Amino acid sequence: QDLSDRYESLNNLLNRYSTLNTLIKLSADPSAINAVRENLGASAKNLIGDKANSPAYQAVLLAINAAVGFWNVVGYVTQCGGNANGQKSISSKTIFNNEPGYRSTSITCSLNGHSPGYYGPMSIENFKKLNEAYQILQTALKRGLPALKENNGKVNVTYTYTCSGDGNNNCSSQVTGVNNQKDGTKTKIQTIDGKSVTTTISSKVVDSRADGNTTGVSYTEITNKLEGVPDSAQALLAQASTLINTINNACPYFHAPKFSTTTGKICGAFSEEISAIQKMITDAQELVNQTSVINEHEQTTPVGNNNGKPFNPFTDASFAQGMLANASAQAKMLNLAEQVGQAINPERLSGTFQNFVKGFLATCNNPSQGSAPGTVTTQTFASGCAYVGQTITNLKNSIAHFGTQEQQIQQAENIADTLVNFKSRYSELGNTYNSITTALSNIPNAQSLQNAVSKKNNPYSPQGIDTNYYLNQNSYNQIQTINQEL
Repeated sequence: QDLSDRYESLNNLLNRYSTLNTLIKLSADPSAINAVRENLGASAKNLIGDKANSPAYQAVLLAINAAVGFWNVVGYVTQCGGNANGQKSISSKTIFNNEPGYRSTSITCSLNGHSPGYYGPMSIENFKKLNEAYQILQTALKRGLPALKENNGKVNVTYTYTCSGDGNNNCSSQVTGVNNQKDGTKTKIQTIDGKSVTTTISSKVVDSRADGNTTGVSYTEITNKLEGVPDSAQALLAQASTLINTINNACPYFHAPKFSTTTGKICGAFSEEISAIQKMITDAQELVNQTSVINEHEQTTPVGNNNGKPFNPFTDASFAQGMLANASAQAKMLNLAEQVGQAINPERLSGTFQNFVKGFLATCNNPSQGSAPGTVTTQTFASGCAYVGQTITNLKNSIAHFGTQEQQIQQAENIADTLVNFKSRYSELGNTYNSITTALSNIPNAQSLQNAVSKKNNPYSPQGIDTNYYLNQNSYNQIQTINQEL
């Protein structure tokens, strides 16, 4: 029906006009602009300062927890071994402590006679990288991640591994840097995400014939102590990225609710899962990058002239570019947070990926009130043990409860946009008036509805707003009825 598409289009334009009219009025009133600025500063505080209630916080935590939890699921089946520099070995057993091994709190790398590499055992050089990122993330998680505003917190992280078997060179002087492998230390300054961290490495050899040594073989124990490791969102996301990308780059052989595939290469059988976790990390990294835009454009100073001069939007609005940047960056943090959520939420997935997330990644086999984050037990293997299911919930609920601020963010965006482009938006209001005036002349027997909009010149405006635009409410209500009837 022609006449019905007419009335619909007219109703929609009248609504548009009315909203644009209001936006122009708001943008010329410092008391309204100040209330919206105050709201914008308070939402920024919430996003960057809060934890439980911040979708930004929840999204970062979720990206990190997914990467740790992915390793706790698949680590026990992933093959590793060999000697230094990625060389095959004859009899090298290298054990990494506080790792989610098969019925163990260590992972044993003991694949002899095959060269490490793609579709083979992970090299010890790569396992070391993976294990250091893992231990940093688990220590940080156990203690609790700080609010996004707190970018200078520090944590100390200690871990140990052992080497046994004839010819194992993975704990030798040359590899570790100690003066003496039997009883030795080395301290250095290590760079972690651009920060200087003090690293202490210690080496000792435990003889098969030493007291308390119930293994009956002799072995080297390496301890690594990192002091002052950054625990910012940015830094922890970089560790998560190293964890996942090391797994992907090494693409190791594995052999094993059950997995869809029980032998293969990790980057093949778990490619869908890796894909999601890389995207989650990357979106969280971009979310955290918005923080500096928000922090650069503070909303604390009231606007308008403080001496007597009426506010002129054409000339008194140089704050608006900062306000638009702030509001847009908050909008973007919200959108990205939701994208991190949607990548992993089992409600949105199907097939083997849904099963991987519900039956493995989002559960914890640890005995209990649940175990604390960052805990590795002899049962961890095959389950995420990283609060993944609860963090998915907490991210959903923080986004739904951020609706108040989400509206305030949009209001600030619209108003700062209008200010930045005031001449052009004021001109669009007039062009929307012209389009309406045209549509009204092309509806039949509508002689009485021609007043639906009107305007008046005001050459005296102290604000340069020389045309006042009006909506006749009776004509509008009549038009709204006709349109409902079709």
